[PDB]
Amino acid sequence: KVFGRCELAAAMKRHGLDNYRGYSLGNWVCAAKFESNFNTQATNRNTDGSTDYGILQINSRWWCNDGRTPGSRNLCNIPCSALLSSDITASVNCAKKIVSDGNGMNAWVAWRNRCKGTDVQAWIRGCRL
Ligand SMILES: [Cl-]
Ligand SMILES: [Cl-]
Ligand SMILES: [Cl-]
Ligand SMILES: [Cl-]
Ligand code: NA
Ligand SMILES: [Rh+3]
Ligand SMILES: [Rh+3]
Ligand SMILES: [Rh+3]
Ligand SMILES: [Rh+3]
Repeated sequence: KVFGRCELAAAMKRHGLDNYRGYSLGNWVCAAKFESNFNTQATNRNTDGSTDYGILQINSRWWCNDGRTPGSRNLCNIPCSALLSSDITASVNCAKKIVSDGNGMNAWVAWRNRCKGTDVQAWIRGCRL
């Protein structure tokens, strides 16, 4: 499913991400835009053979099982395919664990390079929230 910007903002809010670990909703929306362009089916292979899945590009090296990432963990206790669903529950719940890891949203390199320090509130401008 490809979300609209305000649709995703709404879904993220409903699932408790607005100011989760201190990150305002616009941070999460900005991260989603640059990680997946709001496409739940997004996948990208990493150089090390791990794969990133879903709206927030969660990595199989630590967070989900895809059966093809040697030596990896599955810390969200889910198949990586769960991260591709039109229902963002699995992605959000896993994101909450990631962001709680110690390094906040720096875990998402595109967040650090493209969202961090910017006017992230623009990402939720005009949404009925
Ligand atoms: Cl957009
Ligand atoms: Cl914001
Ligand atoms: Cl594996
Ligand atoms: Cl933080
Ligand atoms: Na894994
Ligand atoms: Rh929904
Ligand atoms: Rh808010
Ligand atoms: Rh890499
Ligand atoms: Rh399995």
